[PDB]
Amino acid sequence: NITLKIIETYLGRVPSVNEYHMLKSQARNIQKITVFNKDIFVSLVKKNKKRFFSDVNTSASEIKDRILSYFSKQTQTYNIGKLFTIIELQSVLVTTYTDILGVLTIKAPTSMEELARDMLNSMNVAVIVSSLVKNVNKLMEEYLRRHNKSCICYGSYSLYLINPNIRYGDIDILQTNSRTFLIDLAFLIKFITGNNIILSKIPYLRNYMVIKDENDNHIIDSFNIRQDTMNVVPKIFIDNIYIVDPTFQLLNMIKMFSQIDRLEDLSKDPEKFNARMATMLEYVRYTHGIVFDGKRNNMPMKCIIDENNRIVTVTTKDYFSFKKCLVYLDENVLSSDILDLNADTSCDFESVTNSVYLIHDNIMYTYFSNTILLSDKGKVHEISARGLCAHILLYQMLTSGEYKQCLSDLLNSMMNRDKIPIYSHTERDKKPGRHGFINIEKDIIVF
Amino acid sequence: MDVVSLDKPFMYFEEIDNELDYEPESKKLPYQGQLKLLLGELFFLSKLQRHGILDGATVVYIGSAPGTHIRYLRDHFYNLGVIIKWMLIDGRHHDPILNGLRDVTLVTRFVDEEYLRSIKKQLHPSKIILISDVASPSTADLLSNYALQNVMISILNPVASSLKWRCPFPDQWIKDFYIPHGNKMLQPFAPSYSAEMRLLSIYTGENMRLTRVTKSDAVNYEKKMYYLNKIVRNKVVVNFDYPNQEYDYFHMYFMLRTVYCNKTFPTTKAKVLFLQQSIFRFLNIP
Repeated sequence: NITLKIIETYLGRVPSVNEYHMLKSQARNIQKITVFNKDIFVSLVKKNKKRFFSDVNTSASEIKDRILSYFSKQTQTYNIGKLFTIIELQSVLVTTYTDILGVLTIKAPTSMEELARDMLNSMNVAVIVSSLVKNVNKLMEEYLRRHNKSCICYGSYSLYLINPNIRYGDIDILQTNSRTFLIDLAFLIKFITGNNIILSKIPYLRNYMVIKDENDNHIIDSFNIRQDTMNVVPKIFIDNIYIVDPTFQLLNMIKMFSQIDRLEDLSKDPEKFNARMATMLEYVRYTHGIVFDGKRNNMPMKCIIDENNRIVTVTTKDYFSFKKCLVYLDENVLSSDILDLNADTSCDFESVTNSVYLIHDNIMYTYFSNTILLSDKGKVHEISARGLCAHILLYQMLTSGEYKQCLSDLLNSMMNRDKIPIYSHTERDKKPGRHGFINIEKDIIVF
Repeated sequence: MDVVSLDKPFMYFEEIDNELDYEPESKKLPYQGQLKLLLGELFFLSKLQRHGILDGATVVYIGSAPGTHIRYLRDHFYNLGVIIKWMLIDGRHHDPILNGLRDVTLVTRFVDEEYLRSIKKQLHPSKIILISDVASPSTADLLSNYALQNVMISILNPVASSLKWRCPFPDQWIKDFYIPHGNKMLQPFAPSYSAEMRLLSIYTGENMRLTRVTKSDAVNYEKKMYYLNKIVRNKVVVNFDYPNQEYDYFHMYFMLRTVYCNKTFPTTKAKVLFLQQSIFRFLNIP
């Protein structure tokens, strides 16, 4: 009885033979959906709207209808696959919204621009969007203070909280519940801006997801990360928010300059990175007590590419317990070999490092993910050797190991350098997969 | 008495360092077969999770019925936020606790070269993870099953596979064959004298690196495995601080220590105790 009644009420008709056989196992969730107080929900949506999208050309009735209209579309849906979608997405709203966006009701919680310019110029060594974003960013500002444990910021905004003379548009975050937050956000927007929003998952990116408007205009990105990772990610408390330690972000930047696309964007407008770089260098200088002074003293730990096997060997004995590091340029290959070594313990940090790290019979095994620049025939360009050190250093910090001497030396080695032309670069490995998505008005989910 | 102390349990066939001559003379747990499958696939999928390959993947399981345990795998990764699309193909029907889920597609069809091509054109360009537990056994049956598994891989071109791997007995040899290169994962809670293992592979991009299996290899298999099942598996691992020191739980411990959890635990032993209980409570194994 209970099953049939529940389903009969939700669908607004006697469950058909097939509909009852399928939905029968959803009865529980379906109940929560039916019982859910829409009236309260409609209010929170309005309060959220007035506070973060006050300027959104709308008047209550419109919103109220959209919402009620949605929690009832099951009623006019006869395709079973569409039905599962509606019940899945209704469930995310019935079970999470209040805690994620609802809570947002009563809001509660330098001079080295010089040195930066130098390092940047020496690196600029080579041959050369929704209106809803202000609103979403103001919301994320409050969101980050109310969700210190599940959400944490990195990038421009983060550095902007340390030095206001930093522009910023996209507020970048890592979360333990990306899928949910974004679905809730997608819905909130959809309900306020009557016309559809689409979120999609990008392959070749680790646990990434974006919400775009009706016209493909990026609204906001996010990376899902598991508690394990969130816990070991080097963070700092600033303005009731968690920020990825600037020190760690500095290392990522070094790693990224190895990517051709980065250097290319650099030559477009060098001054961009100056302000960011400058801020991060100051933080390290002041916080860790690092001094700058042509302290190149054995920098590029020394890298050598194995052209045919797409493996770069990094001598690391003058810094770490392990003698060398084998940096693979093909993830699948690295994974296959680690499996050949019967190593079921590799340290993984998902999006943060974009690779696993393994230390076997005293050797480190890892993958890079960025292009590898070359000075000449078979020679790693200092920008990549330097980029390779940063990658390895990320691991040290994530494991609270030794990481100051070389971080200092690495940074100094970037000083008073001569632009060195790029002879060539390796191509990053192809990362296959489907571009999945969630089309709410079409009741479709494909991954 | 017959107890023992080891650094680690035997995880893969190549680690078994001894052999005994098989004896034509030689399980005691309910749903043990389900626990066996559960652990090995949880271990498999988990490894793939760890190396970034599971995310956003479509998992194709052929010969999945009844597959009760899969509901546990699905719920496990679902709650971890790992995006996965499950596709189960079997000539027979699966457990109904798998129906009524958007992320899992149940197919009741006997697969053949023809059908495989079709679902690949359908799935593409999705990244495919293959799990084969197909069957019919006689050596002739096994060879046909293995030949079929090789067509699957070549058709679906999965990024990784877990295949049922049991070498034909030397005394029942027919001819030599080829299987995908990979690690041969041993299975805890497998029948008392089963020599069945799980061939784990992570592919590159060209060949599926086929290696030949001979009657001589079939003999080593039988020996090593008889030694494991007969000697090793029947021991109590005295240096294993756990409610159950049976070797099988020791082997299970090292598989579960690699599994991921949203819930935080002080020690690894607390995590394992949690997972085992969850697993047994689910499989309804006291």
